[PDB]
Amino acid sequence: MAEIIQERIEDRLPELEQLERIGLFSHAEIKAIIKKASDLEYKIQRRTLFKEDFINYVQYEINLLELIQRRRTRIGYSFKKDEIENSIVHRVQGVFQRASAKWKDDVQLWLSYVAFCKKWATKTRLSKVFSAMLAIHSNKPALWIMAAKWEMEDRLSSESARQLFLRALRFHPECPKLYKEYFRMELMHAEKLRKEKEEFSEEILKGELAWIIYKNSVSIIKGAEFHVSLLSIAQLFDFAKDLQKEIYDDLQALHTDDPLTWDYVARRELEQAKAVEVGRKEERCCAVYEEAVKTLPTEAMWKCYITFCLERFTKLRGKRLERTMTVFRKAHELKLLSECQYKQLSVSLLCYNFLREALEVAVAGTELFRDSGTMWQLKLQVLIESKSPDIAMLFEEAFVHLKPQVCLPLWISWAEWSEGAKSQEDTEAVFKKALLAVIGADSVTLKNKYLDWAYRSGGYKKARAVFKSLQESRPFSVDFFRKMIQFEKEQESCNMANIREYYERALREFGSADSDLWMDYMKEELNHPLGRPENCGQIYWRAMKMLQGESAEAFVAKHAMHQTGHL
Amino acid sequence: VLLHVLFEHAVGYALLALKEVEEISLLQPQVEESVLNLGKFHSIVRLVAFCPF
Amino acid sequence: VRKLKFHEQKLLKQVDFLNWEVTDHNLHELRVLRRYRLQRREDYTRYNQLSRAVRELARRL
Amino acid sequence: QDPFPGPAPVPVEVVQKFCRIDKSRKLPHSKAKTRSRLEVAEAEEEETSIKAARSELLLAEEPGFLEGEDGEDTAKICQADIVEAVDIASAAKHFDLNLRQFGPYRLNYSRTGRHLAFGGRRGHVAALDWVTKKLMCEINVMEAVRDIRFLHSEALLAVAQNRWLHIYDNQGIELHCIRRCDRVTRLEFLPFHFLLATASETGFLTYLDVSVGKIVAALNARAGRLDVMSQNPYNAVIHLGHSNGTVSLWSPAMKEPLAKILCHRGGVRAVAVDSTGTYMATSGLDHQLKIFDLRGTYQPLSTRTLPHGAGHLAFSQRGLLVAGMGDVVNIWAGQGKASPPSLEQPYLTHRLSGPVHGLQFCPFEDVLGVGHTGGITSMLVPGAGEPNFDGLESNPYRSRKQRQEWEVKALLEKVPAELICLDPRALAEVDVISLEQGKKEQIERLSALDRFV
Amino acid sequence: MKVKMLSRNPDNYVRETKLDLQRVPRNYDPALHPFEVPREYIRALNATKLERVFAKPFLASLDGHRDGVNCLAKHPEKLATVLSGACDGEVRIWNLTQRNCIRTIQAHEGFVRGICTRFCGTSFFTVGDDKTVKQWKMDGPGYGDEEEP
RNA sequence: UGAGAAAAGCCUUCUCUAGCGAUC
Repeated sequence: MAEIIQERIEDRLPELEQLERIGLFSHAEIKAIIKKASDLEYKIQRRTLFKEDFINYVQYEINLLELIQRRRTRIGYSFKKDEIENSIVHRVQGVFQRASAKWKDDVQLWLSYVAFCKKWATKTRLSKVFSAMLAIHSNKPALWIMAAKWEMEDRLSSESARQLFLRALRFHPECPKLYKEYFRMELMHAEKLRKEKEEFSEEILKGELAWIIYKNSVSIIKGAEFHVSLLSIAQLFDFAKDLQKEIYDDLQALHTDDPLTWDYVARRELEQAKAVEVGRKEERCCAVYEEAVKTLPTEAMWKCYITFCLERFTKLRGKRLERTMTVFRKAHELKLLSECQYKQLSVSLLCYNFLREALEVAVAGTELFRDSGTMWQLKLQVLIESKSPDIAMLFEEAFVHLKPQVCLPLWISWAEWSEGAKSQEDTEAVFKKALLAVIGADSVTLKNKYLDWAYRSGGYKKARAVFKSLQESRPFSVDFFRKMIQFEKEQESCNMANIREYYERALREFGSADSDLWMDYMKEELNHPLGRPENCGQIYWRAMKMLQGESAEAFVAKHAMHQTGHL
Repeated sequence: VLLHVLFEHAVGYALLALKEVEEISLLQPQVEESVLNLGKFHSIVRLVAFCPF
Repeated sequence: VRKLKFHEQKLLKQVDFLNWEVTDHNLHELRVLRRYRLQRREDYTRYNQLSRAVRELARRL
Repeated sequence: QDPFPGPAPVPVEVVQKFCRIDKSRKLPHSKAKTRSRLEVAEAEEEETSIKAARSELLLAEEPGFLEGEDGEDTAKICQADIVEAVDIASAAKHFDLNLRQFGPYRLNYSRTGRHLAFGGRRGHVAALDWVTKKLMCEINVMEAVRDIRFLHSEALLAVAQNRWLHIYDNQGIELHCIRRCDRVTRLEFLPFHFLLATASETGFLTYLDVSVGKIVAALNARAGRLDVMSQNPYNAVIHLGHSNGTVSLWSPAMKEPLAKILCHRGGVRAVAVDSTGTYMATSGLDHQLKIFDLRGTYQPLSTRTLPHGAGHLAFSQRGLLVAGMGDVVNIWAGQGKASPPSLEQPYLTHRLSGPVHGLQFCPFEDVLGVGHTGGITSMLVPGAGEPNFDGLESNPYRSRKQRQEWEVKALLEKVPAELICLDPRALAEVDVISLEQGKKEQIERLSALDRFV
Repeated sequence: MKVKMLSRNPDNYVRETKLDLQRVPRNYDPALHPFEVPREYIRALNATKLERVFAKPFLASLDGHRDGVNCLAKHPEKLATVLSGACDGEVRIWNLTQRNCIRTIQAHEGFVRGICTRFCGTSFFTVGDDKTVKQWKMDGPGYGDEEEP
């Protein structure tokens, strides 16, 4: 017990008494500080320990330090820093060391310790903290990056940061992030020396020392993206353009047969008269692409060139699009273009009111991939915009081509068109065929649109006949019964017995899980003029038992929310 | 008696440091609690390095 | 009160609140009280002193 | 240039409180070997006192106070007025148990102020926690009861019945019936020695060691009936009042009293001394209340003539004195800072239902317990109790594991009987005469015809 | 009137949780702690009595020599290794932690009169009645080969 | 054996292990 606590409070006494001598803090404030300090001390000396207690202790000491710092400036007293400030700092350092010893696995506590050491502690303590961190957490390159970063930007020691980087590579030989940051670090070292000469060895000032990293890193990491990445940092440094020139030249020669390298050369070339000036640049970039095509005929290279043309189109429009068709036809003939990019060009054409090229893409797509229903939907949207009288032909071709029975958007789309420009009997014929084809969960959306059509094409009587036929096809949704109830409300009759008859069927299917349906049932008995609100006692009693788990809690809160006016 | 011990484990290698120990009477009933009890072991031995596989 | 440790027992030997044989002889006196139900402790003492008086006369004769 | 150069100073007076070195002596030392040791001794004493002076800030509570306004006299302020102006916590501590069927009651608070035990004249025995209103035990011994006391913790209590002395647990089960201690009228317990001192009607003072269970001493006061007794907590000696007017100082080692002090022109009926051991308060048949200086002078510092007689007396831990006269209690208060209580004008008054038969202050609370024929009452006395208590010595708020660990520490420490003397620090002095006896052994090893006459 | 009575906050004096430990305020007032001289004397006397209870100096005994021991030499670098020399002429190396004999060599004929260990600790020097000074190797001989100076 | 024997509910006193704590 309080033996150690009493030791710590008597250790804390002298700086408090000195603070009283300053006049900074009144005697009652000293008493309150002692009380809260004892309360916090009792927390971290128990046999059962928690991290929250250490964090609270550290936060209290930091707040006290800030309060003292603010008050000293107002008073103007700057003496006796060592007696108070340093004493508190050593106590907080002891707390942090104990906490870090207890929980080695928590990096976040380590970073909090590092931040506190940066703000209030001597640099040698921060060096020891970083050493302790890197002793046990050597497997995280980010910690090495932060440790090296502190040496350069704060301590201004380039040589010490080099060893921290070089050791980091031996632990993690394959991490590209370590190589890029090390590459950047040496180029930073060059800038410091160039400004050093201006204020008052030639090979390092040229950036040779960073060039060694470039060759070795490329050897270990044989990747196209990594080599391009090293160039990006190189362009950021204005000095030694030859270094940027050397790496860029190696990009074409060393890295070939890969699409990314050819793409980068193209975009570099990209970088009313000014619009014409833009025009010739686009052609020069395109010419690079075909040169890549003959050298490398792989499929991956094509899409980077269609996507290049697509971006220029969406961003004069006539000249850009004239490029698009020619490269589209050329890619189509060699059949290398894949299904996804056919859609992307097609949708872009539709938005720009261009309805003759979009048909060509749609027709070209179907012959390549007859089975794909998504592009079949894409073709249909083209003819609807075109208003061509070939809609009837399209559906017959698609379903014959589509051997799998499950084509749900096609079935819906046929229902939509048939309502617009076909007799009502055929629309019912389409719906009946659809319900036979789809038997599983996908029939849920089919049945809902069938009932909505019945009320529009027919009246309330027509919806009743449709509802009676489909009331037994068990895959349902609550929208089926909400629609039927809504139609009953709009009718002038509003037979209240039929209102209950629909809700009982809905509650039979989804009563175990749907809290909202039970709530809607209760409000019908209240708000409807024909209702019997004396049934509300039974519905609440019935609602409790069928509802299971979390839904039981939600119904109670919603009703208690309903008793108040908030609804 | 300050010395370093290398402990090899399936998860990785560990390096530990020894501060102090009663060497002569270590294999005795009272002193054997020095290594058996977790709290007393933490007093005399620390983990200075760990490199997992 | 608590079970004394080995080192405590040596220094606190012969310390027992509950059993004081030498001064009041309670343990031996209890067995007489329970075996023959005696309502008051005075009743046993008057018997005890009187028995002693008979014993003294027999020894003197 | 810093306006105040030196470190934080400490008050001289608080430092002098934590000093145990006699600076008064002017002992001569002409040898450097003696000089080095003596300077270290002052250095050790000086350093330890200074740390305690700084530790005064740790103390958190403050003593109570009670002052009238616009010339009001505190004597006429009644308990009903106080209860209304004090918080609900302290208001709950004032209660009046009315048990008139049984005889006048004698009450004893435990050393830890949490528990209270009382005994009735007709034979009612009960012990209870009084902070919470819970009853630990209630038994009715068939015989009459003359006194009751607690023995160290609340577990054991000793009842002075009609014939002999009995020992009971806190739950009412009888343990010991000591027949050596017979017809005892007054009981009092010595805490740090584990000695229980008993005064009997036949004129004998008996000491019992409750730790081992053996009677260490049985002394004949040789003054007739003994009815007046009290102990000095600082001194650990026993005071005995007699009808002659003398108070005798007793110790278990000596077969004769340490001193006899003539205090009254008639018989003495009460004696009480303060915790520090500085003053004694006595009252007698001449209706005089006296305050005696026990630091070597033994002169009556204060004197007052009273209309009625002070049957009982007590001191709190802050120096207040209460006298029980008839059915009325009166409390005298003084600044107490090295000064006796001022008997000029009383501090509080209260009228009981019946004549007073027992007075005692709670150790660490501002309440006074009065036992009388009507029952037991608890007064409210602002400024009587010590605000801050030591956790390792007496915790009102202690768990069972704290208590049973504490008891063994006191048992490992128990003071022998013979060391009791008038000076508690007498063990520090060198026995001067044995030095002389030793030096004796040391020495041991190391005209013309007139000639014819 | 102005009134105040001492009213402790229970949350200051009572622990908050079953996990927490009991809080103990301390007062160093001499009036609360009397008898400072007699109380401390008993603790001192009890301390000497306890020391007499636990006085157990003997630890272990090593056997194996066949003639009286005459020389002893401790090893500078390791606490647990000592060397001994008997009257018959043999020198034995002892492991203090394991309480056994590691090696036994017949260094001399007759008595051995002195043994010393080189400061580095890889060798020791022995002297016997055969008028010879012999240097040996501290490291044990490998496998089963007989030892040579 | 002889506070006779047998069963249910409330307080009091204490005993064991097992984690936990000592890394500043």
